[PDB]
Amino acid sequence: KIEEGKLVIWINGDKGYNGLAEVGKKFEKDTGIKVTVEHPDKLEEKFPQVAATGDGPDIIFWAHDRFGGYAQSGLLAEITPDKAFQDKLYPFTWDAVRYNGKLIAYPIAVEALSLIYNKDLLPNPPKTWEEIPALDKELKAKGKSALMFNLQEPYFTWPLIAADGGYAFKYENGKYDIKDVGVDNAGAKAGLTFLVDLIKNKHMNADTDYSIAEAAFNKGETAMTINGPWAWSNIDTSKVNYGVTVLPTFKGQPSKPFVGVLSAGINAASPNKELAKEFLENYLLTDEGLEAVNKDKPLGAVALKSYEEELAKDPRIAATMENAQKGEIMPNIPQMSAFWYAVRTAVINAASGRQTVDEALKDAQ
Amino acid sequence: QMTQSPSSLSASVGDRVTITCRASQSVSSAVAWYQQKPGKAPKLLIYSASSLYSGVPSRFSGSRSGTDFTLTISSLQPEDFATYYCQQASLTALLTFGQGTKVEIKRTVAAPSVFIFPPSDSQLKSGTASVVCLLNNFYPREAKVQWKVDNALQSGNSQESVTEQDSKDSTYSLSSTLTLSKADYEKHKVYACEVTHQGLSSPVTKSFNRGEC
Amino acid sequence: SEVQLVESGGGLVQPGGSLRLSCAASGFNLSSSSIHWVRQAPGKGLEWVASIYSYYGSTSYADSVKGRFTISADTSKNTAYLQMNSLRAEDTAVYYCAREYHSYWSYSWWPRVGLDYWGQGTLVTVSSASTKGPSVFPLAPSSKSTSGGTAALGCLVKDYFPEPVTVSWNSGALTSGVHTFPAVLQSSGLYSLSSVVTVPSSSLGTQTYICNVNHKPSNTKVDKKVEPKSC
Ligand SMILES: OC[C@H]1O[C@H](O[C@H]2[C@H](O)[C@@H](O)[C@@H](O)O[C@@H]2CO)[C@H](O)[C@@H](O)[C@@H]1O
Ligand SMILES: [Cl-]
Repeated sequence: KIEEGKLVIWINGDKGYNGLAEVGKKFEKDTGIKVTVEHPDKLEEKFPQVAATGDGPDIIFWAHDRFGGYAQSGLLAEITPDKAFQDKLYPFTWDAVRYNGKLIAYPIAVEALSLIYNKDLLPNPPKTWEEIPALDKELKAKGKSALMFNLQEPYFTWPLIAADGGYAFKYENGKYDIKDVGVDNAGAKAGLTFLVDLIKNKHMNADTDYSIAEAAFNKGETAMTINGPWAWSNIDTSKVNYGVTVLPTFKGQPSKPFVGVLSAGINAASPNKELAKEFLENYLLTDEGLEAVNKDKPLGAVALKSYEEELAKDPRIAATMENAQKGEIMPNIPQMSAFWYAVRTAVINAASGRQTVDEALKDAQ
Repeated sequence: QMTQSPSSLSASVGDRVTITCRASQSVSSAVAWYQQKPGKAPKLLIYSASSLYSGVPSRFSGSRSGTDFTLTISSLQPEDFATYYCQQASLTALLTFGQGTKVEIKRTVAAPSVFIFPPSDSQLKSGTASVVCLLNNFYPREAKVQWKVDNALQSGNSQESVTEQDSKDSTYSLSSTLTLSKADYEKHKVYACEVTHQGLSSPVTKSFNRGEC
Repeated sequence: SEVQLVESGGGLVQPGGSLRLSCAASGFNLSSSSIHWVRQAPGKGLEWVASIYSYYGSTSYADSVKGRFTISADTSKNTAYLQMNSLRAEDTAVYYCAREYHSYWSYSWWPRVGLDYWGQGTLVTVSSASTKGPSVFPLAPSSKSTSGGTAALGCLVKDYFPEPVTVSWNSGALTSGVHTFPAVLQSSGLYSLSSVVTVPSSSLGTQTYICNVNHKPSNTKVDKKVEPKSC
């Protein structure tokens, strides 16, 4: 059972949880209700396990793609914003959190990956993936490298895999065919092959994870990385002279990043649903609540209409929304966790060499 | 709001042409460009700021620089003289079109021949008097017509219309009609129309006196 | 199977009146696309009017039509509609329907792309004027016309409704140097235009110049002989 009279919130460790905790201190000042923000490891896997038994946090934050599986298992409360509140957020962000016709979470912010480059090392970042090998050969002569990003999570390699034709689930005549998966077609194979060749020719290392790529870019050792808005604040601290721009094309086509909508769901087991609604509607989803989280770690393009004038002053956000314009909003169907687990294993096995590209993607299929 | 600039631009076959729209208080990259000929529906050129619509020739391209979106024609072709519109789809699901840009044929500057016409007797027979000033075959299109009745400035009592660019000599013609009641028309004597144009070193004035000959 | 859209329902309507436009689609399923109405007032730019923009059937409108216009669709007939109520003079325009479709759309209709197919447009005129034929007046050549050069003359076609009128000279024989200007809408609700022509100044006393005016809505055919004024 979840404790009555207070709020427990889970949010991923790469987000602005200290800023979110400041919104909870404002909530505690006005109402007396303590808000506890936690960032447990693998929380998108832990939440369905503890929530199924009636435990867990009052509120869970994650990108919208996992909430359909949570909703199918009955783990989420249907939210109840009135029409006036719904008119405060962009319509397409409400579409991201609809499952079986119902609203299952509050949209917070729109996220997309961008190419992040060191202007001192690279004033003209490349427009194509194809020219990165020659750039790396040039920078390696100077003790640098061209590109490092997280190869342990398929979210970061998906824009390249999807560029030439790869897809998750086929959508046709108003519904998905969950048996028609596009992880091993010609387009996906071409993208993953290009990634493996970058590794075979030592332009990247298969072991590179989030922490390693972040450290290398923020110390000026690599000229580019691929990351989302949450990472900009640590780059600001390192004083690297960085820019945010469009992901490179592959075979002449734009990279196709999955677009995520950071969203907040209310635990169906929570006895604090009224408090949770008040916190999310009247404290977080305000100009001053989003500002407080953003000052800690940037959210991206926040879903609240009244903030768009402020977003437009941030050129990193326009770049984020240009990459989102060339991408697709993730499905939220329950099969998404199985899709991600399959792509993650295929990328890791191919990049390491234990399997060829054809063998790995055939196993993901 | 999508501020399109310039409202009109003159160019020659083979020129590189640039048109820019500036988005205000917006982060959307859903920006499309359209071409429209007289009497016809618009035709899609670019979408998503920079994607070339299928079937559109390669000389058309879109780009984004901060809040400014630009359509580029690398080598202007004879079928490319037309009007172009930018368009944004906001995150609030509203559409906005730029004001439009006329791409027209550049030619040598040419001053207008100016004529003034007094109202006919058959018109005065009914109680209203129209005074017409004609500007014939000039270039460029920008021109200023000022009506003067006994050397007094007029405002709010005239309308003008312009023809399309001529198909051979690429010039414009303008017509301005000064409308007054028969009572007010006979209260005065000198009626003049003053023309200011780049092809004229000084404003030309054409005038007549009421009911002389 | 070609994609196309066909607007109908245009016509003349009184201020305060109502009019419903139709947009019939073929070659694609309208229910999987977004449908937009866009209008263009005479001589003016494109103005977006209304949309059905989402999988769930959400609609949006421009502020100038909000509360007066309603967009809707009949999936069984593959047709969309624009119901226009409390119409005003400013709503006079060519009304276009246009579709927006992206093959990768799902339950999320993201990203927003271009309007790739438009119809030919249907014309809506809001006015309380009655059918009226024009009165044609001469624009007599100036008596101080530059000699050995060129003189200007024409006819003024005033106070007619509705559009259009057509003007010729000498029954189509005289076409060189003719400029028939676009009509202007006077504050009275009636239109007016001029049609001029330049001719040699030495031919004013030897050649005949007649302008032929045709206003089909009122069955008015005028021939007006233009000549210098006598004193
Ligand atoms: O890599 C699989 C993973 O991708 C996405 O997770 C993103 C998340 O959306 C971002 O906010 C950020 O935290 O990085 C994550 C990748 O490490 C999907 O949202 C997630 O479900 C999926 O497992
Ligand atoms: Cl003009």
